[PDB]
Amino acid sequence: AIEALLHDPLFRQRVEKNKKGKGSYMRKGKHG
Amino acid sequence: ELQEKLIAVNRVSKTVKGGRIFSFTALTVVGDGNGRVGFGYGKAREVPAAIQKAMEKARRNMINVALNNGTLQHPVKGVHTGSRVFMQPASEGTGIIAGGAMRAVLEVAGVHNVLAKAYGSTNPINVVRATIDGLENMNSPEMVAAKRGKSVEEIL
Amino acid sequence: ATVNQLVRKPRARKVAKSNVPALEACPQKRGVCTRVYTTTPKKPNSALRKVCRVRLTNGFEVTSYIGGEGHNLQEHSVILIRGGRVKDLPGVRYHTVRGALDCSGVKDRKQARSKYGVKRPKA
Amino acid sequence: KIRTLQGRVVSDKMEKSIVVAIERFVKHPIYGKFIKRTTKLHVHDENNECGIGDVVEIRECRPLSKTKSWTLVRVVEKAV
Amino acid sequence: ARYLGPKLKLSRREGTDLFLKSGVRAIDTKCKIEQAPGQHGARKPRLSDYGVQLREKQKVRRIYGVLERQFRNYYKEAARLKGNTGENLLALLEGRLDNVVYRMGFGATRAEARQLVSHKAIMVNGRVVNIASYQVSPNDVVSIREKAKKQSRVKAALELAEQREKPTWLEVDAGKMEGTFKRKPERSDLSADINEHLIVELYSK
Amino acid sequence: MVTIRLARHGAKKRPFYQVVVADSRNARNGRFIERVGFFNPIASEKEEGTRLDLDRIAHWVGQGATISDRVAALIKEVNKAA
Amino acid sequence: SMQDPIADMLTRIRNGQAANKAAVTMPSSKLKVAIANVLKEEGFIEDFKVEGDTKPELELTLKYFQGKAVVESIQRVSRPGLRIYKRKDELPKVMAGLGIAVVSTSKGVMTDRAARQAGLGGEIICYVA
RNA sequence: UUAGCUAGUAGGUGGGGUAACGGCUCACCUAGGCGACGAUCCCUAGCUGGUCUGAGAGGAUGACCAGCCACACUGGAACU
RNA sequence: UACCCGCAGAAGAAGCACCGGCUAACUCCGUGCCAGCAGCCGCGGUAAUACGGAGGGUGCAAGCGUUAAUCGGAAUUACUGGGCGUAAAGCGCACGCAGGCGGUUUGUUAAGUCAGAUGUGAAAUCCCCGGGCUCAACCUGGGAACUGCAUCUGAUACUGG
Ligand SMILES: [Mg+2]
Ligand SMILES: [Mg+2]
Ligand SMILES: [Mg+2]
Ligand SMILES: [Mg+2]
Ligand SMILES: [Mg+2]
Ligand SMILES: [Mg+2]
Ligand SMILES: [Mg+2]
Ligand SMILES: [Mg+2]
Ligand SMILES: [Mg+2]
Ligand SMILES: [Mg+2]
Ligand SMILES: [Mg+2]
Ligand SMILES: [Mg+2]
Ligand SMILES: [Mg+2]
Ligand SMILES: [Mg+2]
Ligand SMILES: [Mg+2]
Ligand SMILES: [Mg+2]
Ligand SMILES: [Mg+2]
Ligand SMILES: [Mg+2]
Ligand SMILES: [Mg+2]
Ligand SMILES: [Mg+2]
Ligand SMILES: [Mg+2]
Ligand SMILES: [Mg+2]
Ligand SMILES: [Mg+2]
Ligand SMILES: [Mg+2]
Ligand SMILES: [Mg+2]
Ligand SMILES: [Mg+2]
Ligand SMILES: [Mg+2]
Ligand SMILES: [Mg+2]
Ligand SMILES: [Mg+2]
Ligand SMILES: [Mg+2]
Ligand SMILES: [Mg+2]
Ligand SMILES: [Mg+2]
Ligand SMILES: [Mg+2]
Repeated sequence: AIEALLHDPLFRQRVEKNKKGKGSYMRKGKHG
Repeated sequence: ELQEKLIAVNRVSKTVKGGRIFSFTALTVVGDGNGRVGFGYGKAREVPAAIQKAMEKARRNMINVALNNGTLQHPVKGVHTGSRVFMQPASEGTGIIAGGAMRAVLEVAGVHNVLAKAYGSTNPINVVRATIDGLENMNSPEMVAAKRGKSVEEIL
Repeated sequence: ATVNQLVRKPRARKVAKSNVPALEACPQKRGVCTRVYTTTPKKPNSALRKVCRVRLTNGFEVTSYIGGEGHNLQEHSVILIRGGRVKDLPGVRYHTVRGALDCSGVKDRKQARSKYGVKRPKA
Repeated sequence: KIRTLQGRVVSDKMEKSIVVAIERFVKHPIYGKFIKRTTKLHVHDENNECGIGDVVEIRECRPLSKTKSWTLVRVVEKAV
Repeated sequence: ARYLGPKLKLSRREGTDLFLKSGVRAIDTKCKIEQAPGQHGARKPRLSDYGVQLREKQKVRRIYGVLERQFRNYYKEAARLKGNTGENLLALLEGRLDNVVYRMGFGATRAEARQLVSHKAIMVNGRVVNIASYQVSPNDVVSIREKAKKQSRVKAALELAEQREKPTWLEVDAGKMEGTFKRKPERSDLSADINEHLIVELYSK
Repeated sequence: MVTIRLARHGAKKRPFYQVVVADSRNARNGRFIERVGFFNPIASEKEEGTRLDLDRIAHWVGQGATISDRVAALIKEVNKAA
Repeated sequence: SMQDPIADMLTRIRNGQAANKAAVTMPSSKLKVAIANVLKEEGFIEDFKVEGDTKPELELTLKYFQGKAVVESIQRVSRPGLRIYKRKDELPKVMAGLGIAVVSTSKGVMTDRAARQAGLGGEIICYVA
């Protein structure tokens, strides 16, 4: 059970978007 | 005694070796509550400046419209690029039945009574232009009398 | 286009199918939780989204989203589904109703209580 | 004071009978174009005086047969 | 079916004096009339096209003390009727019984007038009319009934009115406490600060 | 038997009768040949509660049309009035 | 090939107006002539002139005012592919009465207003602003 | 992405039948009739006055109320 | 019974949704791509006006939200009222029956067409002016309308024969 659970998606690698980074450009801001 | 609205303000870019360079465009429209209207599309790195520029632009290059009372004389269609625009006079009390940019131009112009529809695009800059065109082309009974060489009562 | 052409073959209305077909033009529909589970939403979101395979009364088999924080729904629990959709989830076109039949109202909620089947707090 | 129609005959092989197309020039409902719409009627005629492609005036009467409830009053422009 | 809560708050929100309190004491002393109500009161966001119209509508509704459905109905009626629409609507609003009473001066406030109407004190052509929303027609005499003539509030209201500006479309007598609705009011005779066109536009929307 | 008779068409408790010529076999409010006036029991002062198209009624009678008892009464009343 | 002469006439007038030509010549027809006359009456052209016996050519003279053209719009309405007929109630108001609509009635071709006055409708030929 | 359908079938003569005309029915005679202006077949559906929506033209609809139709446990049948 | 008259005492009588933008209405605390939200765009990875709680506010109100279902916006099947070189869209190219359209002049006809009339287009419903229930909804008197069909009598510019 341990092994397959690990394989399952909920435990996929997470990466975050950047605010001053390379892939930063926000077309519309969170707030107007 | 110019009464003036800023219709829409919009950010625009230019990309360069460094990166994105922003700017703003404002789209104002000034009117006197009578015949005269003009629209101004201004552009600047900061918003207020842009708006000011737009206003300045508007204030010169104004346009005279013949108005029956507080409304249009007769039905009219103005067009420009995507937006094509129909506007039709109406009874005292109906108000300005119109959408967005188009409404703004009407309001300052001193129409108080129209049914107005914008077919096509509703791209504010274009639609205001269209509206202006429509207003400009629109002629009075007096005007047509002169053209055809008759009395205004004969034209009715 | 040409009037003659139109006379020959008249122009046809774009027949729009419903996105909640199990309902069959019913505003809710009862049915039992075959199974209940958690799923992952499609990018870019992250969650364990709680969702039950429901066999509806009218023969259909659907899966239904269970709103709010926490839920009691087991296998062989009888619930009221309604047309709603979690966008992020492939194939979920129905929300459970909280507080209709076996489903309970969300615990400890005080805003938008109605939407989660919660009674007004006492005083 | 008799309601009557003038149609081109279409076929007369069956005896004591003809069938007569009656062109009516209706406006369309939506499109406002005028179409020629055709009304083929079975028409009773004794003597078999009609030919095919012949212009014939008729009148509505009591039903002669299964299909047949019209009877012709006069012929006009018979042979080519 | 009524607005029961704080009255001056509404006024503050609107930006004006809606006359929601008697007018013995000036509104500026009772509340911060300029500052809109709430924790974010001082802050003044720029109001959208939609917003302004809505605000205007609210103001009018507030003034006469009328809820939305009824207002909508009134608007519809106005539209149906001949001539100008906004003006018609205004006239209709005026025509209401409570409003008329207030104008006459038997109410200090419109709320008071409404209450009076409810509580079986107001006779319209010598028949007790109990409904606030009742339209008063031209040449309809409207009086305090004899049981309600002794009330000290009524006289106070009258006094207050006497300080206030008198309407031209009525004629009212203080001793008899009966007034006559002479003709439906012209637009000019009402306050210019209300913009009925906006309301019309809103309802078209 | 074609009968001139009433037809209940008002609110609850505030009946307003239409007087009509009808084949007897049709229902009270249903199918009728002709409507030949009307009647109000709950009639205020300074308004006509009853009004009958008398010529039409006469014609119907001639044709051989019965008259309901209430309708007869109404007719009588009208005659008295005139 | 050539199927609406009236339409053609109108197009000719329009193009002349566009191009600031003085005169428009075309083949004459009775209906066409009538139309021309109507136009003249309503002050949209300066004059018309028929000329010839075997194949006569109508020659209309276009009217300008302060530079720009007088015939501002000149649409056909009835047209062979879709004819139009109007009853005297339903006769239309072109440019809300400031323009005209040439309409063919049992009492000759005339302007819409005239038709209305007469108390009779007809096949609508063309709008002209 | 249903193209061919139909032998009482289309018409005639004469008998019989109906309250009444009529292939309604029967016997003989002719070989028609319907169909791309969609016959036939399949799926769906009671129709209308109206109702909702719409600036209108339209679109959707046919609870109540009223007009017409059909059905009365399913299939048949006549009697009065 | 409706309705009226008397009695007492603020008495028995306010909720529901929402407050990132579209969209009227903003702050603090908790959480920390979790838990959750969500109509669309999209929020949440430790300063979240977008989750949950509060206070504050906005809109509706004896209701207020959610879902389902229709029209509208959608000129997005475009008759009114769209398109087709490159965005979806010109048969690979002809000939040609059915079909649609048809130069110009006269006469005639009068089918379309237009006008006027007569019959009908059930009542109700819609709309207009009124009347009656304290008002309203509701009921109700008269009109208009029901854009149509049929016939008759005219008109003959246009189309047709
Ligand atoms: Mg942009
Ligand atoms: Mg577009
Ligand atoms: Mg006809
Ligand atoms: Mg209420
Ligand atoms: Mg109005
Ligand atoms: Mg009595
Ligand atoms: Mg026989
Ligand atoms: Mg026999
Ligand atoms: Mg069925
Ligand atoms: Mg529309
Ligand atoms: Mg049975
Ligand atoms: Mg059963
Ligand atoms: Mg049975
Ligand atoms: Mg049986
Ligand atoms: Mg806002
Ligand atoms: Mg929420
Ligand atoms: Mg923290
Ligand atoms: Mg925080
Ligand atoms: Mg953050
Ligand atoms: Mg929250
Ligand atoms: Mg929905
Ligand atoms: Mg559409
Ligand atoms: Mg839609
Ligand atoms: Mg397109
Ligand atoms: Mg392409
Ligand atoms: Mg090619
Ligand atoms: Mg020709
Ligand atoms: Mg031809
Ligand atoms: Mg004719
Ligand atoms: Mg006629
Ligand atoms: Mg009344
Ligand atoms: Mg009717
Ligand atoms: Mg000819």
